[PDB]
Amino acid sequence: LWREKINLLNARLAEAQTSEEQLQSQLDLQKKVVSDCMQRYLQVDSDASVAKAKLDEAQTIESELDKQLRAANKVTNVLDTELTLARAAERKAQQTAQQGMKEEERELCASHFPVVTLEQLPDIRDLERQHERGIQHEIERVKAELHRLNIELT
Amino acid sequence: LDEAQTIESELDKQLRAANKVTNVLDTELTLARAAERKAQQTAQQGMKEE
Repeated sequence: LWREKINLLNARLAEAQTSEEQLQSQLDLQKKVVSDCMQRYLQVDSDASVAKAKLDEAQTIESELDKQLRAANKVTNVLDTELTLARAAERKAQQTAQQGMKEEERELCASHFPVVTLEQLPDIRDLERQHERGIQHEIERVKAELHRLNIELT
Repeated sequence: LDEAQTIESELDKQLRAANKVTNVLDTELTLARAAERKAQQTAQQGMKEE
C-alpha cells in the first residue's frame, strides 16, 4: 500500500516540479529580456528608449510571476513532504515484509486476516493490534479449555 | 548596473528560498488553529469545576 502511495506521490511531485520549473523558467526569461535589451543596445522609440521601456515592462511583470512561483513552491514542498513520509513508511515496512513465506503459510495468513486498502492505510497499525488482540483473547480461552480437558483426563 | 543585477538575482533567490519557511509555518498554524478550535468546542460542552 505504501508503494502504491509512493507511485501516486511520484506522479504528483513530478507535476508540481514541472509547474514550478515552468514558472521559474518564465520568470528567468523575463529577467533575461533585460540582458537581451543590453545586447541589442550593443549590437546597433530609439533603441535605448526601447531597452528602457522593455526593462521597465519586465520589472513590472516580474512580481506576479514571482508570486505564482511562490505558490508553485508551496505545492511542491507539500508534495515533497508527502513523498518523504510515504518513503519512510515503505522503508519501515520493507525489511519486515522481506522475510518471505511459503505458499501454505501465505494461504494460512490470508485466512482470518484482513485486506487493507490504500485509503485506509493510515489505520493499519490499529488493525494489526485489533487482530493481535483477537487472537490473544481466543487463545487464552482455548488454553483454559485445554486445562479443563487435562483435568478431565486425569 | 551589472553588479546590481547580479546582487538582485542573488537576493531574489534568497527570498524564493525563504518563502518556504513562511509557507510551512502558515500551513502548520492553520492546522493548529483548526485543531484548537475543535478542542475548545469539545471542551465547552458544559462542566462543573468539581
